[PDB]
Amino acid sequence: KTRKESYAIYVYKVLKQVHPDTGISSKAMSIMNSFVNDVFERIAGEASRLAHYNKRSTITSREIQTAVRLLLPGELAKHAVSEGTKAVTKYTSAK
Amino acid sequence: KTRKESYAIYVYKVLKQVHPDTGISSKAMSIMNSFVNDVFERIAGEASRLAHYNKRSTITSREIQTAVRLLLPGELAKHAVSEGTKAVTKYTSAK
Amino acid sequence: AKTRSSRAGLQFPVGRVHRLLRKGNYAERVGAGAPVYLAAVLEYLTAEILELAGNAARDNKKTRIIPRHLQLAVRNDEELNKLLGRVTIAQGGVLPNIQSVLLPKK
Amino acid sequence: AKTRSSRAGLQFPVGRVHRLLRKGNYAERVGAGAPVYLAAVLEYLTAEILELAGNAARDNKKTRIIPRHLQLAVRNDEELNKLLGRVTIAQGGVLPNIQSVLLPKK
Amino acid sequence: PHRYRPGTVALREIRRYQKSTELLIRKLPFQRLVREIAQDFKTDLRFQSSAVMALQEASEAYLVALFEDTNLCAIHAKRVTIMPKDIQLARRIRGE
Amino acid sequence: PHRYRPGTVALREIRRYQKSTELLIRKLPFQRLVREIAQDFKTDLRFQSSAVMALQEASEAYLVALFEDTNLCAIHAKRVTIMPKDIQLARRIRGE
Amino acid sequence: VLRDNIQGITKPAIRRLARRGGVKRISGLIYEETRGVLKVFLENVIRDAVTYTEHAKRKTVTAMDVVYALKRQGRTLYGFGG
Amino acid sequence: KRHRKVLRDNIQGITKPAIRRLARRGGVKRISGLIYEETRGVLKVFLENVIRDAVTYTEHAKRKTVTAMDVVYALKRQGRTLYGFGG
DNA sequence: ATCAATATCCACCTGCAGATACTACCAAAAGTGTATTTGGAAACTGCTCCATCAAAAGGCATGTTCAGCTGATTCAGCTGAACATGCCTTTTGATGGAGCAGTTTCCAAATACACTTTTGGTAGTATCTGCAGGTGGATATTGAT
DNA sequence: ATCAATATCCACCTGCAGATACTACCAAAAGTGTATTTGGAAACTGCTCCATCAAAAGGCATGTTCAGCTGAATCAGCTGAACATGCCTTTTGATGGAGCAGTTTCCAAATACACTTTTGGTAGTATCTGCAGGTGGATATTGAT
Ligand SMILES: [Mg+2]
Repeated sequence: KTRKESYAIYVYKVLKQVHPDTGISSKAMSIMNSFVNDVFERIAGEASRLAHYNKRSTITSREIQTAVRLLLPGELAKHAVSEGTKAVTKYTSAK
Repeated sequence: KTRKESYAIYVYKVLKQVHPDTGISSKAMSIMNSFVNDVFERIAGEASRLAHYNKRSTITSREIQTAVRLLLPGELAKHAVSEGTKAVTKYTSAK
Repeated sequence: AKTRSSRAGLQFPVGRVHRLLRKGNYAERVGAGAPVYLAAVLEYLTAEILELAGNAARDNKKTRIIPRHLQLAVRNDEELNKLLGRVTIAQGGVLPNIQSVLLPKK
Repeated sequence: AKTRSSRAGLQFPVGRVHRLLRKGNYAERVGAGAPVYLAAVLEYLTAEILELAGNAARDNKKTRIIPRHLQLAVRNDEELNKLLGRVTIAQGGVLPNIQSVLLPKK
Repeated sequence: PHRYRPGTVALREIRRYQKSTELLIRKLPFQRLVREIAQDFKTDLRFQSSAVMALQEASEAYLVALFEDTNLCAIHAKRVTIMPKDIQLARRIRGE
Repeated sequence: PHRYRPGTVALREIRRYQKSTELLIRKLPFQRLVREIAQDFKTDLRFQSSAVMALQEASEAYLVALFEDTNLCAIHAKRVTIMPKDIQLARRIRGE
Repeated sequence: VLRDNIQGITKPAIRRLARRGGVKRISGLIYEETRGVLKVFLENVIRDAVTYTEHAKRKTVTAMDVVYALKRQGRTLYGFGG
Repeated sequence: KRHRKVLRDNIQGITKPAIRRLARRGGVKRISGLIYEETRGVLKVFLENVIRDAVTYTEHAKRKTVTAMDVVYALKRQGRTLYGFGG
């Protein structure tokens, strides 16, 4: 009966943004879900630790950013960080 | 002027229990302090995920126990569970 | 009324991300920008993977991405490979590679 | 007045271990026997390693335990060695060990 | 009355299997080995189908990756035949 | 004139160095290397003495452990001499 | 015909994995050694997997149990949940 | 503030003698000539990794001073946990 | 080389398991509005310990000389690959029911808070002591022979 | 063996800096006692999906044959160790100043409700298609001659 939350729909939207005529198997979707959860945890975990080191009660985007820098290889980090900063600005330049 | 906590006094007690005529250098002690901290985090962390996995919002002596079992090898696990159960028992009964 | 995702230009669910942060015990408090930044990052990495598995499906005359496609996309990409270097993709197989010394006398 | 440690017959600080379990946000609530168990476990582990390092201090005619003794202790012991498989003891040194083939004669 | 030379088939096999992703252990034998081993920790246990599938993907990936390293240890020794020592060396260096 | 045979002083050295715990790289030289490398990442940095010291302990421990692995790799290949393909083999197997 | 479960992991099957691993030629002593190696792998994973199960006061090993065990063994597997 | 001498080629400060001592503690008997440069290269990669993370911790704490804690956290991240420095 | 035996590959057909699509639908996150709380940037400043410097105390760089190790060469033997032969274990599918997972219940045990008491850390000033570093003097290892 | 040069050992012996002490203090613990909230075991139960058996589906086990790979033996070139020699750079102890870290003030931003709006998940059912598994003959790779 219970709800089974998953990033499947969002993965799909993004997929459609990038490969509009392309589909994805049940199992490939599962993997993609696993991957977002994984990456979510790694990042969130690292930011968790960051605040604790600095005796801060709050996880801000500053912590998310630093986390991303620690976790991602050179260029993947670079892009991610801009992507993040962008989305934050675009949200702040919004009423 | 904020104080820094350490398990030094307790480490020193237990050293006297097992080796009454034996000293500990402050470097060695620092190492010991590191180890308690490290093992503390490792177990508490294993317990954190345990609770989460099982959708429980409490860390009880039972989550510690399993954490210990996942974390430690063989004879240390056995012995640690003993010592751990023994102390709960004796504490429960003390109140 | 508009969603935070759209407020930010995202497909990934800010509110959800926001929730998962709190109910995850990462800190007592979670700022306003954190779920946004995070969600942006997760979207980006998803894009990057699908992007390349997309190509890899194409490069093998297919239009459905199966796991193999993800595996090729990851293991042929140096940085994705590092980031997932300790992860196993189910039903993904290995890259075609033969040590040269095993190749017959040409 | 009696410390929770003395109620539990522990040398290790159950108050502290509680305070620390809360502050590290491992979960919403931390049960009452949780710090007791874990303080016991820690106390034990430290006794076990103090024990073997003490021995190593003794085998090298020394009264005071220094890092080499914890290193000797830990690395000569299957289980602690495993527990500290990915840990570096500062000033520890290594176990004296030389490989057969490298010794003179035959 | 035709015969392929020692090795030629071996490669053919390699390309075919590096091409594919099917599991290469047979599901039943695998499932029994799980339950046999599982018994040693708890008696009468029931396994979700997918849990036994997880353990297979896990295991085979691990062994295939182990074989690559084993292979490199053989080649390091100036051989092409993998032997137990190669495995033991891979394992020792990985920390197992 | 007296002369120890090649290998004999080497073993003396091994016994000597496995017996002690002192850092084996010189402090100052090592510190500048940390500062060089750090400086190339961020300029106008300072270091707590213990930070360099931590770095040095972490590094000598990493290298020594790598030299055991390297050694085993030479010995797998039936040599007693370590060379870069051994180091390189140890690092791949480890996954670095 | 009686035969150990471990021997159920057959020479061809072992051989097939090696092949996917790019292995060309195989000493006949390998197959036993491989079985020892797989046993220790499963032993390690299942122990933890079960420890989870048992903790849940369950009688069934869920895929989650396995996934979480692999994760902590440092053998994260994508695809079966988590 | 007035000058700080340009830093270059300090990897060469990891001399042949010291590399050889490390190798002895590592139980190594004979060493090929090429090893010394390989080791320098290998150490350098090691240090770049650790310092990069340490420096990230430092910057994040808005500090100009790299602390033992910074290094200790960085080593942990990389699964080279170090005891004895605030670990 | 070619010939032929065997393997791979690419063009075409199609059934259906897997994937897409829809809409009821409906609880449960998510968004919005207002009241309440507190976290951590700021401006100021005490105080530590870092960078920097001259003094003095060891270790590295370099060349030479050759022991002995690596790798090349040859090679004889057993060991693993290829492939024949029938032969028993695995896979696939249907079928009650075990047990996980849904749901409500109510209480032991949790958080919350306020006041009292104890303890653990430091700081200033103290005398105590394990042992590192030195001495010389006794015994063992090593390598020429 | 036979000898001797050099390393190894160890036992005794001050010098001290590292550890252990104590007294005096106090801030922040930690304990303690009601007050109030709720997470989760416990009891009850619907329904997956897991065990299991029976029909159908092919591979793995064994033995014979020998190609070619591994390892042994020999070896000469030449690389890496040992050691003398020349000599500079690291270490270590002392002295202002940058920056970190400890206050304290305070508002901008997060949490806490609570109540309205939707979205995402299920599922039921319908609907659709990408490709897996054939086919056929076309071509490519290997090995005998
Ligand atoms: Mg530079």
